[PDB]
Amino acid sequence: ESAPRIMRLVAECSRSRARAGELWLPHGTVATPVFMPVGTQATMKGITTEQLDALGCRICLGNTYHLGLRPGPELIQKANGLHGFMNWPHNLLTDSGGFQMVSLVSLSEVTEEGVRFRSPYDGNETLLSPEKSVQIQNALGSDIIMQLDDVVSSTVTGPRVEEAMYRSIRWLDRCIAAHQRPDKQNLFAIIQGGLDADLRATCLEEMTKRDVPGFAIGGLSGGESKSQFWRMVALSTSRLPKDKPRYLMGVGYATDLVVCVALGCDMFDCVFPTRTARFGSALVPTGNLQLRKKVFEKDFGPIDPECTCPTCQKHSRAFLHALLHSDNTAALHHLTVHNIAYQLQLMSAVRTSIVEKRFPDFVRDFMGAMYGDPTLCPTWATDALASVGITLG
Ligand SMILES: [Br-]
Ligand SMILES: [Cl-]
Ligand SMILES: [Cl-]
Ligand SMILES: [Cl-]
Ligand SMILES: [Cl-]
Ligand SMILES: [Cl-]
Ligand SMILES: [K+]
Ligand SMILES: [Zn+2]
Repeated sequence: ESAPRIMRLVAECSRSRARAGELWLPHGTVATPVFMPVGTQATMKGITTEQLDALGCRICLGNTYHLGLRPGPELIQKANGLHGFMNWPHNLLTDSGGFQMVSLVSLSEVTEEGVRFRSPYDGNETLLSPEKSVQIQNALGSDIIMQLDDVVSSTVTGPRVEEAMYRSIRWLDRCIAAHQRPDKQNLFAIIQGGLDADLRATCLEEMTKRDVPGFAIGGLSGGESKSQFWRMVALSTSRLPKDKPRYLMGVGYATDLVVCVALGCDMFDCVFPTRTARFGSALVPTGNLQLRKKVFEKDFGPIDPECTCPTCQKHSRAFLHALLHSDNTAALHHLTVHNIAYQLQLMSAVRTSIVEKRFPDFVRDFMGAMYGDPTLCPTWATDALASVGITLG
């Protein structure tokens, strides 16, 4: 009487909680752990979906909030849905549109009925209810659709956190009932609770009672402490079902990815690679190369001789160093292609080490290259790794 499972576990680390798996979605199989870039082209500065396809990306994020006349998710009235609008043959994960509404507008109010917004020019009100959030996602046809949740700042403390956690449970059940096409789209729940161990445990116990295809860990991209960050992640994965995906939203730093894979997470997203490129910085196994600095002026090697991305096939560090100072826009595009490929290659290398039963050794190699010697790893990541049985040498 159980719903079909979209995830297949290929290998599990004998020490940590690391998992190598496959997502079987309507638009093809996705290898996990997977970083998911933003396929939405709401930015002049970015990477096209055709280039994401060339990099091997088989699932990306896509949303329509940036379209239309008013803020909030928008219907596109396209025959082929958001896949046709994006020209994307692969998998799409679509947000609810609620986080962007309460975060960017800042004039929105959250009630039990949904997210409300009074127009700036005339005061016309747009209400984003769980019914309306799912009806839009059904029309977009995305492969994975996210629950509309009551998002609170992780730093904000008080009954508001508990209020949002219970409201997210009530909204989750509203999204389930309103969700047509469960044969084509997978609705994920979002675990709330902020930094409170008892609130998240209540949300974990309650939300896992629903038979949604996947579960997401929300409310942790905020500026909390790294100790509270990894503890809430480990708490979540310790009580989420192992036979279903775990989506940790908003984490993109290389060290945060390796640790949270070791904590049992399967899916990630973050605009960190794009923002890193705009500082003239390229992601490497040792951190990031600040290519604007003149040490690369006559450095004609690629960013990374091991990287397979087109930027490292065609352009050198010197060309990018000069391009950052003569055409900053074109250089941002080349670094964006690389930084996104580094994320893809990092996740692919993590998965290979889990399949080959050498994930703990992979983490030591990663920390040594990232921080000099694995013992120089940040204290918070040492605590998180040791809590699942990975010590650094
Ligand atoms: Br399914
Ligand atoms: Cl990205
Ligand atoms: Cl469902
Ligand atoms: Cl210098
Ligand atoms: Cl050159
Ligand atoms: Cl292993
Ligand atoms: K909009
Ligand atoms: Zn590259």
